[PDB]
Amino acid sequence: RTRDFKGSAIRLARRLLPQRALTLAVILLGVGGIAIGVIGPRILGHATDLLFNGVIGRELPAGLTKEQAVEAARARGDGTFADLLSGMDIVPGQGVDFGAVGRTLALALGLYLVAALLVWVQARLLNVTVQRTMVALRAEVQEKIHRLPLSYFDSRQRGEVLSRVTNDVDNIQNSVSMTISQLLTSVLTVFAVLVMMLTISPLLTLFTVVTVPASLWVTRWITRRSQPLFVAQWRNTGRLAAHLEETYSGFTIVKTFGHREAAAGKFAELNSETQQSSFGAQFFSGLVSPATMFIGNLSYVAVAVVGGLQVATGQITLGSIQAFIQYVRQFNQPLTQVAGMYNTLQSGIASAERVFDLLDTEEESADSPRRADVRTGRVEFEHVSFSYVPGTPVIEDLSLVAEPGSTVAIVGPTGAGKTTLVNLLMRFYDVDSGRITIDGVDIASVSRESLRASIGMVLQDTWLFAGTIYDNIAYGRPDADEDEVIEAATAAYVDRFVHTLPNGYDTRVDDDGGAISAGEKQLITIARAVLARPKLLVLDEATSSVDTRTELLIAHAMAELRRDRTSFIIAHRLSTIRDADLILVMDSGRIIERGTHEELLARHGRYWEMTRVHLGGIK
Amino acid sequence: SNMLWALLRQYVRPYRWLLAVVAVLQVISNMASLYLPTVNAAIIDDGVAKGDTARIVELGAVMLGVTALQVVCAVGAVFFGARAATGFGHDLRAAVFTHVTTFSAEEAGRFGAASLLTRTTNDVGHIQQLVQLTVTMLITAPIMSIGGIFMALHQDAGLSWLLLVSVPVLGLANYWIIRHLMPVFTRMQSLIDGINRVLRDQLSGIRVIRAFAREPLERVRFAEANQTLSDSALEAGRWQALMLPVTTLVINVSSVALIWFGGLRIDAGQMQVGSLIAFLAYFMQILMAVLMATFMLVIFPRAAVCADRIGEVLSTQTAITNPADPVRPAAIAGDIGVHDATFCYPGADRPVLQDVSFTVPRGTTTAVVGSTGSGKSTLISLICRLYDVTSGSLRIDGVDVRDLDIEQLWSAIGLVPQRGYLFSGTVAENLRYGRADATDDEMWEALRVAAAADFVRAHPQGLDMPVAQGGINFSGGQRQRLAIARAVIRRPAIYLFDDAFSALDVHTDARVRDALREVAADATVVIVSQRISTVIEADQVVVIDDGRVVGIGTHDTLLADCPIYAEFAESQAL
Ligand SMILES: Nc1ncnc2c1ncn2[C@@H]1O[C@H](COP(=O)(O)OP(=O)(O)O)[C@@H](O)[C@H]1O
Repeated sequence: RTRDFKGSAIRLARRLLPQRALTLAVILLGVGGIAIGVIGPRILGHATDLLFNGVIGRELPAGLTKEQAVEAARARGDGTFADLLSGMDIVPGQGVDFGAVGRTLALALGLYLVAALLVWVQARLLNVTVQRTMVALRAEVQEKIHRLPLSYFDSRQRGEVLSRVTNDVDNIQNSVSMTISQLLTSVLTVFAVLVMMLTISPLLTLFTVVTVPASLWVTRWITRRSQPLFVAQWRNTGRLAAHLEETYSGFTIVKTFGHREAAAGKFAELNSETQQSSFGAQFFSGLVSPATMFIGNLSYVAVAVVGGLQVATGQITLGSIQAFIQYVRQFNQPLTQVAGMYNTLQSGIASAERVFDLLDTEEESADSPRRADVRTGRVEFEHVSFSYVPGTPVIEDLSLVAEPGSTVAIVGPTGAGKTTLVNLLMRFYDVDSGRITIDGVDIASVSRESLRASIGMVLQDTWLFAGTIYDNIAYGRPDADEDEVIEAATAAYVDRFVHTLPNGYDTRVDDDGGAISAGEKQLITIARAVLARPKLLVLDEATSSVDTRTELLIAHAMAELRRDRTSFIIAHRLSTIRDADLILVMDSGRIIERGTHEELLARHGRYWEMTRVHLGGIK
Repeated sequence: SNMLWALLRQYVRPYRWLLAVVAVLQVISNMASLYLPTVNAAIIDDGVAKGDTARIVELGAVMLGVTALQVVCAVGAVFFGARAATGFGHDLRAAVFTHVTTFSAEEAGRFGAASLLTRTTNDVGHIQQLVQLTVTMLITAPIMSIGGIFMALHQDAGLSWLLLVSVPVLGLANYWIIRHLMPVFTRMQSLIDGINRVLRDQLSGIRVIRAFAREPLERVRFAEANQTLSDSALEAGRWQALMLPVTTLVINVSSVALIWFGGLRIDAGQMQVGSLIAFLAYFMQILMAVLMATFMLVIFPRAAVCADRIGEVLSTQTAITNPADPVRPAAIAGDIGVHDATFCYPGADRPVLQDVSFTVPRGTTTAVVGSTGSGKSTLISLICRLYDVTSGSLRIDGVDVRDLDIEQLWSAIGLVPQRGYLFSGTVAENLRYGRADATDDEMWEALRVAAAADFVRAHPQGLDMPVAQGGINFSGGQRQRLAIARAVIRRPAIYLFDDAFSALDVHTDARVRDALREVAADATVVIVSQRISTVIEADQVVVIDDGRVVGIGTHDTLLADCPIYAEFAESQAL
């Protein structure tokens, strides 16, 4: 599907026009090469005409007038032959002058050589300019990805933007790099050949160009015929992919219970069905070229027969007919895959307009380089009422206070708005009718990058990028050393299992080792956070997939022991955060109560409810 | 490399019944396409020279007959080639799936689910795409050259030598270009995959990337990746720009030398004028076909890398199999005779599991607890023979598990994995996997046992309610409850629980354990968990750390026997 052809096309062009002189020079070289390549057959036909003249002028008696020879031939009969002689230019009795033939063929070969050289240099220049502009466009895409706010990514499908920035750029490449050369040469060739063949003979031009409406009609009809089968093939391949999904993802559950045979039978049935569907659809799609080839060849037959008839009449020369027989073939050449270029160009148009809409969105609000840093680690919140969309006050009138060096923790039900709070601390989303301060200064007056370089943050889920475990750990501070890396590793207890992996600190994390489960991925992530030596650590469910004992040891190691920094701890298990310098109880925003372990349990709050109810098994 | 050709010559072998017909039809189509300008030229040679417009009109009738034969045989060739390519794709998909089903969990983790699926659904598609293109579009150029030389020989024994010497230099130039260009294309694909991986990793992070403020590093990494891709792009573009001009120049110089040599022989009377028209048409057909095929040829590196991946899948044979005559007790019960069990991946320093040993009587319930990374996760798979031990031995009913019938064992083992997964469909179908022929009341009783009858009854349409892939439509531990019901309908002699109870609350876990004791008292139960409350009531408990046992006994004895479990006790106490 497409929604803007002209606008996206002109934007794609204006992505290339900045070359200006280079672009116009490339266009000039291309058009000159096409024109001279069209001209070449004309001089070849002229040379063939000279040869044919010198051949059939031998049998006539020498010294006669051309009109006299025509009359002598016509008197004995040979009416068509007499017409041929009348319409053709021979002095009777004279042979071929090889000097003129040599001159003409030398001119032809020279112009062909310069045509090839110009075509090559034009191709090299177009490749250089398209690759340069393409690198610039991809760099702009990357820069925008660096500048975009988080709400843009969070408000769409997970694979949507990924396909828009990865696959659509490749489509842009495989579309424009092809078209701007081949389609441009095709259109220049068709214009040049049509004007030359119009200067040759008009009836021949009609007998040729009748194929264009026929070609477009037949390709449109074949496309409309194949579209239902193409959609069916798409649907059936989607069904096959989905079935492969649930038989591969739950492969252990398939090997257990012994259901390999049933899954194999279902797969075989749907695979055969998709085989038939793909067979039909692909046959109907691939039969486009033979049909237009036959239409062009029927046009060629008409050209040949009418050219023979007209040569017998004498209205035209043989060499012009030879040039025309060449020209009809070079005219047929583009139409064989003009539909292919059209569909590829339309796909590139759609991808280009999508990419441009991505590149024209709002960016971050030009963070002022205030460059504020923390000294003690005091935090403060003032009546923030943030919402993803107006009408859903997920955060509402919180006034939490934490002294520097405190390990204040928060408890609440899943989905109540914890991650929203930690994002607001990160300036991932702006504040709404609230004030937040670090060490007594508002963050909104502080540059975002300087803040984020000093916080230290881990999410509910882990993130890992292609590379070794050592690379993932060192991502926290690249200019550190392996001694520091292993020190942080021992601090985060990843060492207890990293040696169990095939090669410690060297396993490709994108290549799952099987033994690398979610909890130890969380350990890797928290180790990465540790290496950066943060002063405002926040633990947002970073220990969900790990045992409680490991959580208590690591917490006592790097938060309770590290009295020099304050910390936020978020966990769904109360015993994991018991005795952690006052605890907050938040229930879908609307922070309820605050206090230390004993004081908060003694006041019979919701914290007391959850501690009493869950441990006692009461429901 | 040559992996693509090996896979082809192995798997398209049953389709020589069809590809030969495709080739024959392509040959006859191109021979007709070259017979077309031959009689076109004959029109000038005879009809024009004699002036007989009749000869022209019947030669036009023959013209139409030839082109009709060409189109019908060409469309037949395309039809049969499409059939052959689709059959090849179907056979490749079936073979890949059948071979990969023999894998264990080890190989599945080695390859990865998403990578495996994309390999088996898109790489095979690319391979069949290339097969159809080469059997319907690419082979035109070689057949075109062969037909051109053959028809030049047919026309005369003279001027044909110039065509016979002009075509091979074209072919050599094409081969020279492609030999250099192909490695550039494979490096192109490698860099494209790398940059796509970089983009995917960056977008997946975003939050963490902005948090650590590693913008300076990410920017330069993307810049260097794109610059390397640009260098490869320029390298490929050089040869691509060389491609068309050399072919065009070769055809043009062949044509000019053609006219130059033909004129001399025609002057002597050895050659006729129409042969020039025929030869020019032959060379232009050659140019069109060669350009078209070489332009389509850019698909080759895609098929090369796809074949490399498919060979990666197919070459790795499974290391787990029945030993061609295992024992069939058919009445196995709970023994689990772990004895000095050891397990370790190759190249690792510390083993996954080592020198552990424990046994359970026929109907007792045991559990294992410990810190994450201790290797307890793989112990369940070792019991169920998803992984084979390195040097240890664990026996069921006195005979080591590797000597058992693995199908019978899986029949007698009820397992809930740590990755609670459900197949797309309905509960009344996913739950069938425990028995495949269960009854509705049995399913409802299982939901009662799994402490899950409440919400499944709450659904308006009944227990036969739809589920998405992986149970993602559910809230969480509901999936674990469904897995428990699936396991319990089977009535297995041995129960395997792998941290499934962690996703549940204390009271629901207690109810589930009480139901299991009520129903499966005769059978044995093995539980993996990180929660003490789920393990307290077990008959015996074993605690493992760093892949070895650190404590065995009961909860009452172990709470004071070893400080290692006292760590868990203090961590869970309030
Ligand atoms: N991208 C988003 N767009 C709209 N609403 C969202 C988005 N992300 C989260 N929410 C809503 O905001 C709430 C956030 O809760 P969350 O911070 O995840 O709590 P917790 O961290 O305890 O799980 C959720 O209930 C969800 O419905």
